[PDB]
Amino acid sequence: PQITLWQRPLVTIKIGGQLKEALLDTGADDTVLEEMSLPGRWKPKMIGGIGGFIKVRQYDQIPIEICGHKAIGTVLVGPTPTNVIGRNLLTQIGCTLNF
Amino acid sequence: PQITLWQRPLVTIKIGGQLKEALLDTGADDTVLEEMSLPGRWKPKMIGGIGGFIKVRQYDQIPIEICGHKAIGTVLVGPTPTNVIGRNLLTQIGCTLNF
Ligand SMILES: CC(C)CN(C[C@@H](O)[C@H](Cc1ccccc1)NC(=O)O[C@H]1CO[C@H]2OC[C@H](Cl)[C@H]21)S(=O)(=O)c1ccc(N)cc1
Ligand SMILES: [Cl-]
Ligand SMILES: [Cl-]
Ligand SMILES: [Cl-]
Repeated sequence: PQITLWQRPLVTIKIGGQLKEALLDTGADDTVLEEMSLPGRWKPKMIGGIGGFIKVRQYDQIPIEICGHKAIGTVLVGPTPTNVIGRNLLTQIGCTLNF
Repeated sequence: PQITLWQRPLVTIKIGGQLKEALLDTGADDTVLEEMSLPGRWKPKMIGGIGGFIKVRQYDQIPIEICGHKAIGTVLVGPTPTNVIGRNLLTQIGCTLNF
């Protein structure tokens, strides 16, 4: 698809059996989602943004589906005010900026 | 241009006759730059990030070049970790996401 930027670029993602709304976010290195359960190993991480840092749990090798596009990658879970899909997963669905 | 997302989408901007580096950030509503001088009067704004809110100065109708593309619009100035070009200016330069 071609996604306009007049509005926030929200999409539905399928992850861990759940459907969530998330922001396609080229300024995020990493995908960060609100509190949820995921399976397997994780390690603590601090990530930083406008306003400072938050602590998250880093899960690796998590399957996700975005707009029909399957991918696998790292998902950070913690107290983000909004769900963001970061570059680590945007690359995998072949997402580019164009102008 | 078409910009892939394997690295941060950093571009050169020009504002007030000076070159800076900034991040093309589809997850930002608003453009926010690190401390700098701009002309005219400013209004107050709070903007909300991953780690909470910060106070910024809002300047309106500021000329800014982004990757050589000419825009004129609102620039927020404050203690952001990184210069970000948000959707308010990405729309002026005809930017879309595509996959
Ligand atoms: C997270 C969005 C809801 C909004 N944010 C833009 C977002 O792309 C934000 C931009 C940014 C970049 C580097 C450092 C600080 C902030 N990205 C972001 O927080 O990414 C997080 C998760 O991935 C990491 O890679 C970048 C930072 Cl260090 C971490 S923002 O808080 O920075 C923001 C909010 C409003 C405006 N007008 C501008 C920016
Ligand atoms: Cl990854
Ligand atoms: Cl590619
Ligand atoms: Cl504007």
